[PDB]
Amino acid sequence: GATMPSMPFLKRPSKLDGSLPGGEGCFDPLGFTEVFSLEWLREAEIKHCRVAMLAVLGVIAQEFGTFDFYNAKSKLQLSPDLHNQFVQNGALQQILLFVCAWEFIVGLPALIESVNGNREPGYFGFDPLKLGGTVGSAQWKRMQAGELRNGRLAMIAFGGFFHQQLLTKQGIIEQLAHF
Amino acid sequence: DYIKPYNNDPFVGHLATPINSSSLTRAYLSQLPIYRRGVSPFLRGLEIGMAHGYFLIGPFVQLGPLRNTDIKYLAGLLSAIGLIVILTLGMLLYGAVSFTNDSQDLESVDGWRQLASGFLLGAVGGAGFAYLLLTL
Amino acid sequence: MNLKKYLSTAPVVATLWLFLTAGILIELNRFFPDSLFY
Amino acid sequence: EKQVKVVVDRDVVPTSFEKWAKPGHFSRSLAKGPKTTTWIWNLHADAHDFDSHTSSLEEVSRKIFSAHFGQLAIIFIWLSGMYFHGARFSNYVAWLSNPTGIKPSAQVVWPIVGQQILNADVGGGMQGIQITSGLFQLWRASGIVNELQLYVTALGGLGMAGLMIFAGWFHYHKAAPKLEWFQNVESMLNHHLAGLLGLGSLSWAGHQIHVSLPINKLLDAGVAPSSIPLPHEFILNRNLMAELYPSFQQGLVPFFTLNWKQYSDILTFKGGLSPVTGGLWLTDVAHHHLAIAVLFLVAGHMYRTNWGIGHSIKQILEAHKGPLTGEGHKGLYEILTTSWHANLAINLAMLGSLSIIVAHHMYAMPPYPYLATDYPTQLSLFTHHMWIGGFCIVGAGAHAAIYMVRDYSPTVNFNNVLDRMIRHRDAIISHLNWVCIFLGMHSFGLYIHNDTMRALGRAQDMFSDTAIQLQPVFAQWIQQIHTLAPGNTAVNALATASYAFGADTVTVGSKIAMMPIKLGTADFMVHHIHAFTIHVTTLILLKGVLYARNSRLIPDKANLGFRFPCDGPGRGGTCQVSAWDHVFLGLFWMYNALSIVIFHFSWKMQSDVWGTVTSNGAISHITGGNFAQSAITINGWLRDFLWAQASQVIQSYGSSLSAYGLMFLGAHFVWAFSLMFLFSGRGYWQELIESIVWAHNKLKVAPAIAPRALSITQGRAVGVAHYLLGGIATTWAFFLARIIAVG
Amino acid sequence: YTIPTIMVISNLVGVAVGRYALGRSDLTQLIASMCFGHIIGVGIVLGLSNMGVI
Amino acid sequence: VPFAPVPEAVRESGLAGSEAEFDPLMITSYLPISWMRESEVKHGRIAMLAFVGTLAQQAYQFPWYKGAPTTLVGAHDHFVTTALAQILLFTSAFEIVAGVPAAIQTVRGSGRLPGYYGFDPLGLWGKDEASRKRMELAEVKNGRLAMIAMLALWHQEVLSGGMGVIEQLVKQKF
Ligand code: CLA
Ligand code: CLA
Ligand code: CLA
Ligand code: CLA
Ligand code: CLA
Ligand code: CLA
Ligand code: CLA
Ligand SMILES: CCCCCCCCCCCCCCCC(=O)OC[C@H](COP(=O)(O)OC[C@@H](O)CO)OC(=O)CCCCCCCCCCCCCCC
Ligand SMILES: CC1=C(/C=C/C(C)=C\C=C\C(C)=C\C=C\C=C(C)\C=C/C=C(C)/C=C/C2=C(C)CCCC2(C)C)C(C)(C)CCC1
Ligand SMILES: CC(C)[C@H](C)/C=C/[C@H](C)[C@H]1CC[C@@H]2C3=CC=C4C[C@@H](O)CC[C@]4(C)[C@@H]3CC[C@@]21C
Repeated sequence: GATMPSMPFLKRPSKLDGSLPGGEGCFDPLGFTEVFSLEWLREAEIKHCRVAMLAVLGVIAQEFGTFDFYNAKSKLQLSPDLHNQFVQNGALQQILLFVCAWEFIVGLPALIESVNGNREPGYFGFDPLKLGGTVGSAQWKRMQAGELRNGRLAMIAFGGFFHQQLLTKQGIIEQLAHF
Repeated sequence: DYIKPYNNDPFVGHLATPINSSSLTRAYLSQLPIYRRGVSPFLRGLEIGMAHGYFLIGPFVQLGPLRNTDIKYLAGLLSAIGLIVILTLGMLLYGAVSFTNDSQDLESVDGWRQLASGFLLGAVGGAGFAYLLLTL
Repeated sequence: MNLKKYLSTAPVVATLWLFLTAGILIELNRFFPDSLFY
Repeated sequence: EKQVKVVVDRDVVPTSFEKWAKPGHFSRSLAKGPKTTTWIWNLHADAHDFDSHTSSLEEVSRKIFSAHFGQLAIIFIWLSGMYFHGARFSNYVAWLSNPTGIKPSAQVVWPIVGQQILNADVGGGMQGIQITSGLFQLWRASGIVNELQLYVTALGGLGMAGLMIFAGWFHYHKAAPKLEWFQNVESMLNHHLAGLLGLGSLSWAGHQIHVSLPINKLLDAGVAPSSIPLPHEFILNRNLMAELYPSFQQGLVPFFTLNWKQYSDILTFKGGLSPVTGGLWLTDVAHHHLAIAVLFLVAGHMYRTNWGIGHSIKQILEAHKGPLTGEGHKGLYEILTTSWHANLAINLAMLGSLSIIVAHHMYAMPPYPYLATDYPTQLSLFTHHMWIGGFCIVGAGAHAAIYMVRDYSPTVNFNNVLDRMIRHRDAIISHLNWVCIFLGMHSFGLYIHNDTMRALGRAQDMFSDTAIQLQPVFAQWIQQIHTLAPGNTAVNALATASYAFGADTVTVGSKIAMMPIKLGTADFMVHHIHAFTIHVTTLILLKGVLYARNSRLIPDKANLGFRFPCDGPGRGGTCQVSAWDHVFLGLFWMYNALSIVIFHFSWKMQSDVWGTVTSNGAISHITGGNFAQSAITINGWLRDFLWAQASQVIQSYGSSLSAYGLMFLGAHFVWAFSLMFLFSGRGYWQELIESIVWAHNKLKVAPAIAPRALSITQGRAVGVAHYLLGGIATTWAFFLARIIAVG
Repeated sequence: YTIPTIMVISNLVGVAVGRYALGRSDLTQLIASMCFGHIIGVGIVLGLSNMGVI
Repeated sequence: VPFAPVPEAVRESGLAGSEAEFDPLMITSYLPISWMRESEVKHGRIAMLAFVGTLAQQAYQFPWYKGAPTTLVGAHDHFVTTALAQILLFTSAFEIVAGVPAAIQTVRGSGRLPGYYGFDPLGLWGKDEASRKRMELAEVKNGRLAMIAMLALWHQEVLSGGMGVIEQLVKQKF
């Protein structure tokens, strides 16, 4: 049966979105692009993907080494005590200072440009190593889709990391090794 | 449907409502000392005064400053008589300026003078009668 | 979509300028309290 | 039969900032450039007047649905702010531990210019400004025990505000309903009666039964707030609810078997105030909400909507017709479906009356726990709702006049109640004016007479208990009937609805909660003063609404508009002849009436209800029985109330209440500044502005926007605004300082 | 079984009054009449119970 | 006229789902047929799952949850805290994402067959249109027998003092 147009859901009428890098799923069951700008949502999703990938790898990497010059009295990286102590010692305060500097001085102009229809969402032109190749061609759209999928997985895994640590009071590696 | 123009002619600044105009209302408004047919101005004034002073004495005797003394009734009667004199003065002034010389039909100087005299006499007599009733 | 022009209107510019002036005055008053006779 | 269907227009208005850079775009005249300073004022004066912008009812309806959403979002933001202040900067937990000893406070002033003194020693560790909004009592009645719940509620409020923001924008730029929508008054009424109010009260009753009842029962049993089980535990573990209320053992079976009497543990009708906290029994409140929910739900199925069953408001209106009213209520349905001003007038009058009733019922029957013992909160809430109610009533009159001047139609209003009233408006206003004169004489004259007697040493000739007595026999009789109602007319009621009618007194924390409010000669005179002032203010508003279209002085006031300065210095003078000016005068009279009403409540409460109780039952009020013989004279009202009670607001300097004292002075200034705009005219200010403009011209510093004086109508508006602001602020600071310093 | 009997009688009375007032026999009239009958039966049963009859 | 003699033609005879026209109350005349059909197929699927779960849990329990009542009421009360709570969370999530909008669109004019999702992994729907129609009619026919069955099972358990379906079928009947 179904309607005239289809969606990967196989029971939905295709929305405005068509075939975007990593957007072949057209996963918009609840109307979010019909009222909000697509560029705004895409920029937000890519920003979330990047910050979440760094967070997932950071949580796993922090459980092995703490540099030895940071107190780190708590071995739980996603615990409020560790967040508060690192904020008090100034480490997270400095991360906040520079991350806010980037967002206001560069992030805001970047989002305004992408909202006007000039800059592709989440495109900062950062390709030190020619890994993605030419923009808008082979090795780029596929790599962009890979980035989106890895970021979504990292976002879901960060939520899992936080909830598991807060419920078991055990680290990710510690919990993986025991129960 | 009961509310109609007073004279059945619209554009008039009045309405013929139930208590405004009715069989009972028209009968009651009529026949009073005033508006009654075949009554001389002096008779109308006498009736009005004897009916006014009677109830005018009440307030002064009951709530006058000397209501607790043994002369409460006398003091109230005197106060009522004074108020009656002032009212008669007002009536006479109104007749002196509002009306002119013409036939005595209650709308002339002589007619209103007779009405004022009757009102004064009636009011004094009514106040005296009420005082007598209170004393007895 | 000329947001800059709206932000440049009299009420917006006036509120921003007065907010900055009040902030400067308050900040000076907590860093240098009870200032009198210069 | 009409289909109650939803039809909307998509992308009717584009979302862009282009119109933000063009002030006055909504008006044809304001979009041509200012050319003078009067344009700045006109821009704000006609900003929310959607009826003046366009002549289409559909556009106005959409501009109202939206902006209603915006105001709802603003209210949700304010509520979120109150909850966040309670969670972050308030001593709510400490207050819960010791509700009688700790003073509520949720504001912390920053230390910058010596203002840190305002942080009163309210107790509970933190020091701040004592709040008299009753937020603490309300939260306690709702079952809040920890600040985490307050934080979650604040976050939920912020989310609801965001939703009300999105809804407002979506219903104006993405899906705007057509005029057919908004004209379905039957459906709107059915939903608001069964869904907004019926289901709302039902849900609140459920929350009280599952959260408020058990938590408050444990709190009143000496259990610490931290040791009380969480609200969700009472729902998951039914054993706890059964232990606290055996009725839960039977479950919902009794409800479905009509054995409602088995719910006597949770659905009680005790009738009185709780002797532990001084407020109404939460069980009686839950049962009350359940009954009001069931009654509203049943009432919500009266009108006909998309089905054969129901009623038609138009048919009911046209059916009501009598000999004294030719066409009865014919044409009123079309009036309330084609003019938002008429609906706004009716709704504003009812909402204001509801607020006034709320104030009376809230002070007499304290609903929240520990609310009666917190006299500052009681005074502030009664006075606050009294003022908001009066303002909404004056607004109701103003909008009635607006509809009469702009949306009135002779064909629609033909031989109906409205037309028949406009026909005899002279009888209405002259008879009402006569009533006002009689009331003023027999109300204020009694006070003046008492002043004259007391000054002459003739106390035996006064209108007091010792001298001539004027006892409210009717009101006293109703009080006695209420006192005896719990046993002869309320068989299932275990106590009188309010202890203010009689019964016995209630004391909580060595403080009087509610005791019989005996009425005497002073109350007789003050109540008549209240009636006199209400009559004069309603006379002013009714006169302005009845003559809004025309009068014997100005035969075409409607063509001149609803808000116009005057017709000129002709016919002897036609100043303040428009209906808007009648609203302007009604504002002062409403302020006078409301000020006297709040004055009576404050003094009577502090002299016969609020006070302390010493062991063995001895009662000592703040002002021991002085209202009985001091409220019967203007001198007493100035000496024992305005002078004696002001000592707290004038001596507040050097303490945490100093702010109030400052506000007490500032308000005065404002109230005195209003006189400037009320006893002056714009001709003089225009000439002064001419001289100042010449001075500017002499220095080549003149502005392009020609400086102009405030319009005549704008001047009147500014004067009344400043007058009301100053007066209400002065009485606000006086009330708050007096009630906080003592009691 | 007094309560079920009274409720059934109330439902029938509601059905009759509904058919008369609305003047039609349909699902809408049926449900409306049942609602009225229930609002009348619940009240009659609770009133009689409060009086001790049932 | 319809399968039921006393009621009049109940309409909904030219649509799809069942040759028999059993709608005596004509509820479809006052409600969207697609919405009602969507609710019907959902009820059938939920009831069939519950019937199999009832006949399975009462016969064998997983190593986890070793000690837990088997009765529907007892099992619900004992698992309403952690197991059923999680089941409700995920089922509600599925309804919130794919459930509510599906019915909304179907009612708003979408041509979606009520109860249609792309969940046909083994391709058992059939190739021929007649086979597909018979298969849908079978799914709904098998349903409405599981709804009544679940109601009957619950009533029997309540009136049997918490007795299993097979246990009650082997011990007593009343
Ligand atoms: C909109 C307002 C509102 C809301 C949202 C709720 C919501 C809720 N109420 Mg509630 N309630 C309300 C108002 C509200 N109530 C009002 C106005 C009253 C009357 C004052 C009640 C009185 C009430 C009681 C007494 C109970 C609830 C309970 C509940 C919870 C479960 C209800 C349930 O399905 O159990 C269903 C319970 C039944 C007994 C079903 C009846 C038919 C069964 C199937 C009988 C067949 C026999 C079978 C073997 C079961 C034996 C049960 C027996 C031992 C009791 C639920 C969260 C229950 C709860 O969870 O307590 C915390 C509870 O016991 N409510
Ligand atoms: C307007 C309020 C008011 C009222 C109700 C009173 C009332 C009173 N004053 Mg007072 N007074 C007032 C204002 C008032 N005063 C003010 C403002 C001052 C200061 C200037 C004074 C100064 C003053 C003094 C110095 C004294 C009083 C005194 C008195 C008492 C006797 C006065 C008297 O004899 O009058 C006479 C009254 C009348 C002649 C007639 C009254 C009108 C009638 C009853 C109305 C009937 C209408 C009727 C129902 C219509 C329908 C009827 C129709 C259909 C048939 C009395 C109880 C005296 C006293 O000793 O106090 C006890 C006294 O010495 N007063
Ligand atoms: C508008 C005029 C104004 C000016 C000229 C200043 C100037 C200054 N502020 Mg200040 N501030 C202001 C307004 C202002 N502030 C307002 C409106 C607030 C909120 C009430 C604050 C709150 C604030 C805090 C908490 C602190 C300062 C501090 C300082 C000094 C730090 C050095 C610096 O150069 O930073 C320049 C700073 C600015 C030009 C103002 C930026 C304010 C941003 C928004 C940060 C505040 C974040 C706030 C806590 C949370 C969100 C606020 C929201 C508006 C986004 C400084 C000279 C720091 C200090 O005390 O020095 C030892 C410090 O701790 N300010
Ligand atoms: C049972 C259904 C229902 C409910 C609960 C409401 C509730 C409300 N309506 Mg509404 N209305 C309804 C049906 C309903 N309406 C229908 C069918 C019509 C067409 C005939 C209207 C037409 C209508 C108009 C024209 C207006 C309202 C307004 C309002 C608000 C009044 C302001 C207030 O008292 O603050 C109380 C606020 C709250 C208690 C917060 C609750 C808010 C939540 C979201 C409940 C509302 C649900 C909503 C009606 C439907 C959800 C739609 C869905 C697609 C998301 C209030 C929230 C006025 C308004 O404020 O405009 C926004 C107004 O102008 N209604
Ligand atoms: C739900 C309540 C409600 C609503 C929806 C409306 C809606 C409306 N009113 Mg109405 N009104 C109301 C209540 C309401 N009113 C009340 C309670 C009163 C009595 C005070 C009035 C008296 C009134 C009058 C006399 C008039 C209106 C007018 C109007 C229309 C245009 C408003 C406008 O554009 O002016 C713009 C609004 C402003 C410029 C804001 C003025 C600010 C004042 C002084 C309030 C200050 C409050 C604040 C607490 C002060 C302290 C803070 C300070 C230190 C900064 C509009 C449709 C006008 C109209 O119909 O057009 C011809 C009209 O003349 N209203
Ligand atoms: C409290 C009562 C009051 C006050 C304060 C004033 C004040 C003033 N009158 Mg005046 N007047 C009054 C009553 C009052 N009048 C009455 C009852 C009448 C009889 C109708 C008059 C008739 C009258 C006339 C005919 C004239 C004046 C003039 C003036 C001004 C004289 C010049 C001056 O001193 O400027 C100094 C300014 C002040 C004293 C005001 C204080 C400064 C304010 C508070 C600061 C700004 C606001 C501040 C930021 C706070 C608000 C913030 C906002 C967010 C709410 C002055 C502003 C004359 C004039 O125009 O002068 C050129 C003029 O000719 N008045
Ligand atoms: C025909 C059989 C029958 C019998 C024998 C009873 C018997 C009884 N009913 Mg009952 N009732 C019945 C049918 C019956 N009812 C039906 C069919 C309905 C549905 C319409 C109701 C609905 C009903 C209600 C709602 C109530 C009763 C109540 C009662 C009991 C006391 C009533 C009384 O006499 O006090 C006499 C009371 C007065 C003389 C005071 C009159 C009401 C005051 C003045 C309030 C006025 C309200 C306001 C002005 C109007 C409504 C405004 C609107 C906004 C709501 C009593 C034992 C009461 C109860 O709950 O028992 C405890 C009660 O509240 N019944
Ligand atoms: C006389 C018994 C009532 C006691 C008095 C207090 C009643 C409260 C209701 C207020 C209106 C007065 C009732 C008569 C009014 C009344 O109900 O009359 C009856 C009549 C209504 O009957 P109809 O045949 O018109 O009915 C058809 C329509 O009502 C359709 O619903 O109303 C009028 O047409 C005249 C309206 C006011 C007439 C002018 C009177 C104004 C005086 C106001 C002061 C009242 C006394 C103050 C208290 C002492
Ligand atoms: C409002 C009201 C009313 C009223 C009534 C009335 C008021 C009645 C009556 C009455 C009156 C008010 C009366 C009076 C009187 C008087 C008299 C009866 C007398 C007499 C006689 C004599 C003895 C005389 C003498 C003389 C002399 C001595 C000389 C000179 C001359 C003369 C002749 C004067 C009613 C109930 C209706 C209704 C309700 C209320
Ligand atoms: C905020 C989310 C949670 C909700 C579900 C959003 C729903 C949006 C507004 C969309 C989704 C489907 C509806 C949708 C269907 C089709 C569109 C086309 C597009 O011109 C926008 C409107 C419009 C006509 C509407 C707007 C209203 C809906 C309901």
